[PDB]
Amino acid sequence: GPMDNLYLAVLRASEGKKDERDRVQKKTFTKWVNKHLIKAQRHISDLYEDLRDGHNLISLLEVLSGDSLPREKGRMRFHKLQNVQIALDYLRHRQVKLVNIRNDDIADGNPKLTLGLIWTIILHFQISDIQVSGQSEDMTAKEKLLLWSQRMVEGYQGLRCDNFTTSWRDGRLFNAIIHRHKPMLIDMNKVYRQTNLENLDQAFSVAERDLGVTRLLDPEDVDVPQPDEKSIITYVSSLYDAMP
Amino acid sequence: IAEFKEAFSLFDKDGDGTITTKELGTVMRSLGQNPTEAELQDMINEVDADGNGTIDFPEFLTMMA
Ligand SMILES: [Ca+2]
Ligand SMILES: [Ca+2]
Ligand SMILES: [Cl-]
Ligand SMILES: [Mg+2]
Repeated sequence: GPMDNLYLAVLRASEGKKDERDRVQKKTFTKWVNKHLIKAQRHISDLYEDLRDGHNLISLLEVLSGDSLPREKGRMRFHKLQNVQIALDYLRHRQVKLVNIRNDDIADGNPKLTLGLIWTIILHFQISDIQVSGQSEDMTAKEKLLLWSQRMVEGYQGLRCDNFTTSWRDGRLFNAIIHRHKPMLIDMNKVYRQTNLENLDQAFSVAERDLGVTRLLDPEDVDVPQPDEKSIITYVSSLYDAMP
Repeated sequence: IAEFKEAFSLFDKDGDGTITTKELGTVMRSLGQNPTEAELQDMINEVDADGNGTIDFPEFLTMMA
């Protein structure tokens, strides 16, 4: 009879790809959350453990919004579920879509839905803000950020911004955007002659040191055939935020 | 669905909408496995509904359902 061996090979390859995506997003989102939690004297070590009881999520939302949220002080699983729900309800009231993200999943440390929760928070508070000169009417925020990126790198020889994945892998785009903003910070001759990892490392270093932009991304995770789109968008948005 | 299409594209190296034994073996070797030619053909045959020797996306979908 049938033995499912192709199915198992597809499962192995597919799970490998999804696990790698989760791993890279986990790093990005942990660093992003910590950029804000530090303002509340809090810090995440493990994104799949340290949001389970709801307290860091509530604090994250308080920092991002400037609002005061309710908070359960009880220590049992009942209270953790309630506590997480406080954060979800805050977001739902603000029309934030949280498809399939339940208080149980966050309290259980579910990787996909915990990552998904931070992504919707990043989208709502940071990425959704953008407006760009030249933007069309029903352009999404993502589309506006892509347009902004495209405008910033016009005039640079051989650079293309077609997407938020492969276009960014070799680090040239990140350097060109910083150079457009403050040309004294970037030697484009070096950029054109350097390896992908050198370019990525340098762009991230300059943006942190000189523009105050948190290094969210590790060069080794970006210099790959298919960079993580959510991770790229989060960081590019952060570059935009630092460039008035 | 998009998830299944991403998974299919992991195997469909030349993007011709079909997976061959060579494409299958390529992925499996990239994941540390070392299947034989006969093993590869057996794997494809099992879900090769129309018998043409390769797996297209509809056959892939049937398998993964
Ligand atoms: Ca093919
Ligand atoms: Ca077939
Ligand atoms: Cl729910
Ligand atoms: Mg529940």
